[PDB]
Amino acid sequence: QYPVVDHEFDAVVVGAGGAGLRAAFGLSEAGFNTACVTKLFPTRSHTVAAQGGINAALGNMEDDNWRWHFYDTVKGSDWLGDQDAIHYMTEQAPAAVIELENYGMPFSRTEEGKIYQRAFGGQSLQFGKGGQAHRCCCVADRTGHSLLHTLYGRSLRYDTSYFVEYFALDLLMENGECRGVIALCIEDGTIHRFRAKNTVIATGGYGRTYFSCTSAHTSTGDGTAMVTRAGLPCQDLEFVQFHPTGIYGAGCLITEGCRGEGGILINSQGERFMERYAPVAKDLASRDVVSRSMTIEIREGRGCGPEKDHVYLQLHHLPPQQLATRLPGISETAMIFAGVDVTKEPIPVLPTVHYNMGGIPTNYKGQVITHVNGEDKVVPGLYACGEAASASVHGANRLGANSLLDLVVFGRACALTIAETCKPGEPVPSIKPNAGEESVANLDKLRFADGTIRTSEARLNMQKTMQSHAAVFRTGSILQEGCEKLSQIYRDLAHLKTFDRGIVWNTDLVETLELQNLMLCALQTIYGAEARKESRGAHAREDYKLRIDEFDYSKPLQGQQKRPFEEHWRKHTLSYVDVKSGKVTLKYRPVIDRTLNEEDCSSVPPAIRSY
Amino acid sequence: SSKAASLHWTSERAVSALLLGLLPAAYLYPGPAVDYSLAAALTLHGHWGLGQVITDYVHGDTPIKVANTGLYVLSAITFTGLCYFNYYDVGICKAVAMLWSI
Amino acid sequence: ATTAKEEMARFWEKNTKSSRPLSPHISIYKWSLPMAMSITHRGTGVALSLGVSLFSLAALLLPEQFPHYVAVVKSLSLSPALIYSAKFALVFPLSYHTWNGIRHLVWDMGKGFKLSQVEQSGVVVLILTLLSSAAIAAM
Amino acid sequence: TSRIKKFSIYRWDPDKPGDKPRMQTYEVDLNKCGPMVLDALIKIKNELDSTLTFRRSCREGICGSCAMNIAGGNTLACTKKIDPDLSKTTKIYPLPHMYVVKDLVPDLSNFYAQYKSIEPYLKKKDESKQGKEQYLQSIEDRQKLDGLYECILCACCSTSCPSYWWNGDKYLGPAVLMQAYRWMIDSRDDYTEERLAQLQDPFSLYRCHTIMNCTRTCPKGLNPGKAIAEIKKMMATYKE
Ligand SMILES: *Cc1cc2c(cc1C)nc1c(=O)[nH]c(=O)nc-1n2C[C@H](O)[C@H](O)[C@H](O)COP(=O)(O)OP(=O)(O)OC[C@H]1O[C@@H](n2cnc3c(N)ncnc32)[C@H](O)[C@@H]1O
Ligand SMILES: CCCCCCCCCCCO[C@@H]1O[C@H](CO)[C@@H](O[C@H]2O[C@H](CO)[C@@H](O)[C@H](O)[C@H]2O)[C@H](O)[C@H]1O
Ligand SMILES: O=C([O-])CC(=O)C(=O)O
Ligand code: SF4
Ligand code: F3S
Ligand code: FES
Ligand SMILES: [K+]
Ligand SMILES: [K+]
Repeated sequence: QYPVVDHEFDAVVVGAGGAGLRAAFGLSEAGFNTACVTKLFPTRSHTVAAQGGINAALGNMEDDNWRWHFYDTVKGSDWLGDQDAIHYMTEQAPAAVIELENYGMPFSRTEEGKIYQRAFGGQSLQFGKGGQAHRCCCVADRTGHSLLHTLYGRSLRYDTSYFVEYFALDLLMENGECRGVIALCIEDGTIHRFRAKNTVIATGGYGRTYFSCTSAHTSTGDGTAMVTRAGLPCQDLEFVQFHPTGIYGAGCLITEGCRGEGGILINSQGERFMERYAPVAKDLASRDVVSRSMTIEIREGRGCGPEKDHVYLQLHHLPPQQLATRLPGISETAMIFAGVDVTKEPIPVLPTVHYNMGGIPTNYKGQVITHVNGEDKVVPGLYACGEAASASVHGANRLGANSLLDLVVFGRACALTIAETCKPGEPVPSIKPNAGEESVANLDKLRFADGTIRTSEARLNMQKTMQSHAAVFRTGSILQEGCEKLSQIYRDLAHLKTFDRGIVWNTDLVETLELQNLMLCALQTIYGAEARKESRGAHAREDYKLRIDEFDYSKPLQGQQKRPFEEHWRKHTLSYVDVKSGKVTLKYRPVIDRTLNEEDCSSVPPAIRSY
Repeated sequence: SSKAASLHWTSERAVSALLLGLLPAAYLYPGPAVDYSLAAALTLHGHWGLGQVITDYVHGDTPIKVANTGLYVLSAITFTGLCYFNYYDVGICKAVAMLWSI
Repeated sequence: ATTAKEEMARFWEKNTKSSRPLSPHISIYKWSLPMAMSITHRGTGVALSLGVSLFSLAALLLPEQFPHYVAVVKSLSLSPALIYSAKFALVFPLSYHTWNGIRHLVWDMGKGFKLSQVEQSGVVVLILTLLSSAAIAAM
Repeated sequence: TSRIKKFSIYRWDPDKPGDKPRMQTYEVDLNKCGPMVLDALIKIKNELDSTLTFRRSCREGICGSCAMNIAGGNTLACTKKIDPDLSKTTKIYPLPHMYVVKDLVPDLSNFYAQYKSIEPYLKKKDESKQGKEQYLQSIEDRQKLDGLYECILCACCSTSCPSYWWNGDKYLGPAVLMQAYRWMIDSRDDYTEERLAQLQDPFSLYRCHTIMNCTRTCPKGLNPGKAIAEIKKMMATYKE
């Protein structure tokens, strides 16, 4: 009933955001016959909406050191970051940004002609001792727009084979190795199997598990769901980042660059309250701390607007020429989506779901790992990078301007690792003649679903549940009710209802597939949350307010009994789902503390984390 | 030339500007010089102009060739008749004045 | 792995043999004054050329010369308001086309491309066309 | 208690043999809907007719996905306010003079292939230093890119231009030409003369007759008409 088209490549890259594009043409540049499968035309990917910039220790504004950036990130991750990946990411950052400028990325410029860099949240000089860093490289407040358009422009020079508006359905697994992906061609309704020696998953995040997010409608955790359906673990999915300043109402992002250029958060009584919550960093503290502070002001009665449900981001004290040069994008967006003239009046903002710290666990080389009897084991032929991956360079809380960096550093890493491990033209592995049939069986079932709960109605129930139960602050009983409700919704997917019985551009069907995907991500996110009985980074349990490491690092370690692995929480969550039932199983794996080179870059031991 | 398209674009603007200068010339110095310049400028500007309309709206190798061939005939006959009028009759400037004395 | 030329070829190959419709354009698109004035510039240009070409044919083919036809027209003692209306009708397209032609030549120098200026210059063109036509037809 | 707004939306199903394009009217309560047309489209799809098909992603006017013809003009549904005059029905059409894949989804791959054809990426004569050091560019030369690099490739402009309607096979259209100019005046780029040489034919550039529908329609407030006129000036003044 469905005609299947078979393809053979050296490498298939799923996703064409910043990470997938960089991975894909890096592979072609390395001589690999490479397919890139994307459900969007590449420049529509959520990366296009990125704003404030990309970190790299170029030293264009003051003397810098990539090791300071390493330190910032490790402290930002709240010691759930793998420090070997962070070493790799922050040491590669200057070269990676320079690679982008040399591609033609139209960076804003200094008087010396070099890439202009701005301050951003949680970044410092001298390993936390030397004051505010200025290492966020940017194209005004449109950095992601230019990054993606530059990467897409660059990709056109190579023989990469693009499969645009193809929806990836599942991985093709055999004996623990990935053999490729199966996908739906949205333009003509045909099923396509992409056989390849190496598959790279760069499918972005899943902010749309919630009711309010900065994410595109297309951030539905598709590659994450595919890993889950492959019987593989996802990692740290409970760590969801609330960006401090999504615009009130529409939820659009207002860059942290506003605060990096001088903007301040004020409440209903005019107080710049971050001076009280984070006396040093103020409005440039880490996002988990700012988002938590904003939330406390609102629920403690100092919220702004007629409903007392948001706070103000004030920019008008800043010279209007600086606003026009540094923040044009949010200047137009604030007028469109809030009728606000930023040179006269503040922007209404509240913490908004923005970014997924968790994802597909990889090593620092991009290789997806599983974890069996206390040992990380690379999943052969499978890679992940970008927001869909958990490398984990962000651990429990990402620094602003570190994601776009992650994208191009680890996208390239995936290409480099395949190139140092495989040769082009090596025999593409066979797949059984009916590989992927179950993906088609599922798609067909949705296409003709005639139950009692339409897709929009289940999706809204998921989003409201996540919003009310897995928010900035959490507690056990509310998380448990969120778990119960979400498992109920998952069972109710049996009563799903579609109407479009076509196959060509059936977005009714495609969005029901996305709902299946979101649901698998949401189920792991909230059950992970309920079981993590500690507070770390963006995961704040008001019933477990302390960070629980293997030592109490607030006191001298001299004479301390190390806590057993099972009795502390400085460990990654690993989550599995029995897709048939929706049952979530959890396991844990240690955080990597070693760097790539101890003499070049010290491992940073866990410490009290304050801004 | 390898720059045939931009040179043609430039020639069009130049002839448009030339024709524009001939209108004061016809009012202020009517005579054989202006009469024949108008004959030349009016034919060339209209020919290039009608050529742009053909390029926009006629498609297919044969209909394109047919339209352009008929345009050459139309332009060649138009220039011939305007020179004819200028030589054997009162000429463009005088004819306009005579028309306007009605 | 496909060049731009191959992509364009496949587009036309795919779509012309498809059952896909062409979305509407001229029947549904909203008009503006610059758009109306742009095509009137083309329509007056073409009409002026056809008028010049018909005049040129008449010089080659008619058995009488121009002073005879002027004398004939005067012999009909047409009304002054009807003479004025024919003069105005004759000079209006030349007038429109000339002024808007000047506007085009300013654009070719790179000036007046702000949309608000495109509107200003169009309205300026219309009032000059009107004034010059009324003034010329009164001569 | 409610404000019923009427939308009349173009429909065509390729999976119905012999289906003919038609308009379908939906009624939306503006009191229970966001302010933008995409908000109404999404509300209709979720609540009244999940077969209604359109492209969208960012809903803040940066990805360019949702370009369509709303009330006779090409715009982004996600930044185009809903007209609250309840006595007017808003008509919604696909981008004009495009092949319709389904409902409001047009085939943009010719548009993309034209963009690919101008090589929209930095080119230096000596690229052996690719990736060692940042290229220097003054604040003044970087300012020349403002108004150009912001394009989101939504194709609103090109599908509003009548010259692209009649000759979109060979005329690059305003979106692609303005990107060609974006690379011509990038001071880091060494291929200005070659980029101009590509447009030495009757169609690629010179089907533009300064209609200026493109600049009027651009959801980003850009001026592709002006950029085209600067190209034309460069075409006439460059040597070899
Ligand atoms: C939401 C957001 C995030 C953001 C930001 C502003 C906004 C509004 N600003 C940032 C910034 O200034 N600096 C920074 O470091 N980060 C910023 N972020 C976060 C960052 O933009 C994102 O995390 C990042 O861009 C994610 O990029 P990535 O390449 O990982 O993924 P994507 O751009 O979201 O694209 C996903 C691609 O995958 C394809 N896909 C998805 N599902 C499928 C299926 N089923 N089949 C095929 N392909 C699929 C999509 O097509 C897309 O191309
Ligand atoms: C020889 C005579 C040839 C030209 C005259 C022919 C008559 C012209 C008819 C076309 C005028 O059509 C009308 O143009 C105006 C001005 O551009 C448009 O108005 C436009 O600008 C105004 C003001 O900036 C905006 O408020 C409005 O939303 C916009 O559409 C209007 O929407 C259109 O309906
Ligand atoms: O998420 C980031 O890294 C940065 C971001 O959204 C912003 O521009 O504020
Ligand atoms: S110039 Fe404007 S209308 Fe044209 S594609 Fe770019 S953003 Fe869209
Ligand atoms: S509408 Fe078209 S004719 Fe030129 S000025 Fe714009 S590209
Ligand atoms: S959805 Fe991105 S431009 Fe409208
Ligand atoms: K992640
Ligand atoms: K240049």
